[PDB]
Amino acid sequence: ISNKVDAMVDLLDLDGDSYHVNARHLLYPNCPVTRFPVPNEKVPWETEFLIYDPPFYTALEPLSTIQYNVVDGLRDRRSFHGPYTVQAGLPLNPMGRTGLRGRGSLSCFGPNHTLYPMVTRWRRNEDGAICRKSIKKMLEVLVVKLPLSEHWALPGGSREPGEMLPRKLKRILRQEHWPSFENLLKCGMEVYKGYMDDPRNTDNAWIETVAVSVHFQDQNDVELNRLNSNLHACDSGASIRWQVVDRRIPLYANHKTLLQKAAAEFGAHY
Amino acid sequence: ISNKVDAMVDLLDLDGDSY
Amino acid sequence: SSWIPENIKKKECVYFVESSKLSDAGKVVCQCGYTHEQHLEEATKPHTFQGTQWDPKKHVQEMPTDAFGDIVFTGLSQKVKKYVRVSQDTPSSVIYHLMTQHWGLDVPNLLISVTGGAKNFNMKPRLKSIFRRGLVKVAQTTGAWIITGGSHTGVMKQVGEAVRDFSLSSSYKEGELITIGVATWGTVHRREGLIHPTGSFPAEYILDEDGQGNLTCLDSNHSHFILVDDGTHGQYGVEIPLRTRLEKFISEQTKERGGVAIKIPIVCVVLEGGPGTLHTIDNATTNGTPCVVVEGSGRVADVIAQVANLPVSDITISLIQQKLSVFFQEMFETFTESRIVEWTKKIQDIVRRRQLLTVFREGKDGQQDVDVAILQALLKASRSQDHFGHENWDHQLKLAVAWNRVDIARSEIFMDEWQWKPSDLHPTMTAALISNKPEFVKLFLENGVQLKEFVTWDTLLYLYENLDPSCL
Amino acid sequence: GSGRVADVIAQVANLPVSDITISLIQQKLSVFFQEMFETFTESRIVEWTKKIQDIVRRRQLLTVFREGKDGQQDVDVAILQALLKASRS
Amino acid sequence: KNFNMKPRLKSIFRRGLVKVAQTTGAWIITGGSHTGVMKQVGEAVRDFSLSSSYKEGELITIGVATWGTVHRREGLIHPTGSFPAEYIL
Ligand SMILES: Nc1ncnc2c1ncn2[C@H]1C[C@H](O)[C@@H](COP(=O)(O)OP(=O)(O)O)O1
Ligand SMILES: [Zn+2]
Repeated sequence: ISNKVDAMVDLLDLDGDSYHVNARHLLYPNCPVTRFPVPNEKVPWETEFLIYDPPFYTALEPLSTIQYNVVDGLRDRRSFHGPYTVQAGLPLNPMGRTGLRGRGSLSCFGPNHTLYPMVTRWRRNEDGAICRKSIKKMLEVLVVKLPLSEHWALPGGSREPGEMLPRKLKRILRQEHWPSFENLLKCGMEVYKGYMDDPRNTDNAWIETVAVSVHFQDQNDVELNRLNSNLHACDSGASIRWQVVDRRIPLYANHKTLLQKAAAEFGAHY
Repeated sequence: ISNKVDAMVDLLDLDGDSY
Repeated sequence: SSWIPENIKKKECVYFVESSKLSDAGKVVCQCGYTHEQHLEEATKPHTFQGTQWDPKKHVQEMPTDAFGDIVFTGLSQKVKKYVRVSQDTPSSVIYHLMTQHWGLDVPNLLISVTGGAKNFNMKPRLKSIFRRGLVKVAQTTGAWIITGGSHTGVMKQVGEAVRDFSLSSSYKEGELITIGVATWGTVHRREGLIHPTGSFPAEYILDEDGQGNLTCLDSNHSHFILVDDGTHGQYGVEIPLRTRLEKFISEQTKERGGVAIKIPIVCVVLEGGPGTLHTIDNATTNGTPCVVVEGSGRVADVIAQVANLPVSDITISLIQQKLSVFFQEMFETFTESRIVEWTKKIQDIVRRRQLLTVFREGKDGQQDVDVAILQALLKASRSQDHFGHENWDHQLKLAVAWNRVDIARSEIFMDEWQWKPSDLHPTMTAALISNKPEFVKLFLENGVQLKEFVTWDTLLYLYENLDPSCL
Repeated sequence: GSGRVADVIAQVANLPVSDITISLIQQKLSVFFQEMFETFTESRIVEWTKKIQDIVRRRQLLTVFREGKDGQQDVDVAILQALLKASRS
Repeated sequence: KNFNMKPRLKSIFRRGLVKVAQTTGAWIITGGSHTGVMKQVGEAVRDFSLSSSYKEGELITIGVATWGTVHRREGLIHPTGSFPAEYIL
């Protein structure tokens, strides 16, 4: 009686701006600086920034001989989000700033490009049976890790002019297979081209992405997967491990939002 | 039991000139 | 005694700017926080012309530490209590290196953290009872490490008074608890006498609360003490980032069971507070720590409680002023317009990470000690989180059998799956038998773990090693 | 609750036969046809819809025994319910 | 040969089996093999039969199997009759 009255009590008792914040990342990485509070009602540009005293860290105005937001050669100097806006003499990065201006302690001028490749190999047990997901086919997406880093990093980065290879795909990886994958890496449909929420952006430059989604019908699909792995030898990395990168992969917080929209590339249920 | 039935009773009973 | 001032360093200010500041009750200050009479040894003299404006980080360089030893008090407590001095840029790796074999401390099993208001606090009975009961229940079982600052003020003093309330009557006696205190060297009353060249180690610190004046004296209350220095004198809130980094580091990577990694459960609980507590919660949420707020404490609990699950967008500055009049009454004077608006960024940052913050109802939900709220936070941020793996599962249950919550054990089954083999439940039921709660072993038998292959020779020997000393 | 066959029949017994499609069979092929998916081929998967439809459309000769909420006793209640449904009515 | 075990399903099956078989003259029809619940029906049969007042065989459990699916067929064939019918398991 005492506990059935308790079970009886429960049920008859019953019977504004949400925009990007990761760009305005507090405690900016790799820099000892703190930001003034910039609330969510203070994300748009039209609102008055009463306490606007942004940091000026640049480890410079290198605008000479470099036309920003223009058509300057095969450098991808145009902003795909229409015409830009200028605030007095210092232009404002669309979407939002992050806390760095000019070039900074980076490779060179221009955009901090990204070029994310991907490789697939079938799961060998005795003949190549496939372990599906709970609902749909979950193809074995794979990523690699930078030799000295706390995070998994795909072989991509700032595209060197005239090369299209960001110094990380051609080296510290497979050998004698460089020309083959370069043709495939420029043949595909994008996941997203534009400014993105990362705490490692700049006010004067931003990231223009190129992505290709490719699936191999066999693990021995020419030299792309079989011979490439057979000719790949690092012999220097301290740690190595292989897993299918499901929700358990600790990539960038940048990449999770990109994957949320890129899941439509294959149409499978993640 | 005797007082929890009492607490149970109450709520399910529900669930010209001004100058 | 020969490893420190060799692997642990300190950061000081190498020159003086004598900016026109009176430091309230005092006679002129640099900006360094010290005076010309005592500003290192050669830093009082100007080193040519480094700069006419003060910004600390650009000019400061490193000198070794000089505060180390064990504090023994005159009459308050006749016991040995260790303390070390740490710098602001000191990595947590070397600090954990110091804890393990340089202080003789074993691996943690729980890392509950307590933060609250200092010199701005108020007392009511049943909140005190709840806090004390939760403290002893969480600290007496397992190997829980309670992390708290250094000071004898308010609930901050009451955590320690509960520590000795439990420790005065203890079977093992001596110290059954490891309570670590964190404080800033700048905010220390009786610094004179705490500095030694190499080592003497009487480390006398009389608790003279009458003569503190403006800097709160260190408590007589924490077993271990961490005293950080940044080059600032009398500036609180400096150790907020370093404390979060340290607790994180001691959270994920202190054990290697299973061959990959073990994440020790961690919770930080806040009672009342102010701007420093807000910064602590913000840094804790950014680093990745579950946080629980006990409602009813005052001036901080309700604000977080009524914005935790609410949408971030509708939280406006105007909402902040409507929340500035009822639970920011006594602190409104120190809050300025340029200082009020910092209360919306940190709250939004903590709220939008809903997987690491929970609210503990004082009256209607979880009407028990803080165990239910802490375990709910651990299961929400541990099992349902996208980052943690399957290894720590075996550890939430080992933690839960100590807190004798079997309804939660029933609840956690429905979303995880041990499809490989039920035999992984033998080690946890070994500890369940010693904890002696029969509902857990009843769950284990109804789950289907067979006791025929459980009790082996070494297993029964281990069980016979852990009889109850109370019985004859 | 037995596994891999009980739930599929349980959630199609009293349900209309028409809405039971092949697509419904594949959505029922991923949770309770896990270990037998390898031996099931496309020409062999589609035989699972004719037999189920044939059994279901004769509702007077099939019943489902709830393990937890209905007939919480031994199989006598379910067997006698089936006998009275297919014998008297 | 494709089966799995859990406790309370086994308890329900066994209890139902003995309750339905011990009373009246119920005939339980089942295949021939010692695998899974198919073996457990028989193990329940002897669990009941080991302690029985009438003793000997109080149950008539008929097994049905295909001659093609028989391991030790060698020795099960006789011209007219010898009837030791030895079948080692
Ligand atoms: N998504 C990102 N965008 C920009 N910089 C990033 C980044 N992730 C990491 N970094 C930082 C960390 C490295 O120390 C630094 C190296 O930069 P770089 O290679 O010199 O130039 P770039 O960033 O143009 O490739 O980039
Ligand atoms: Zn100075």
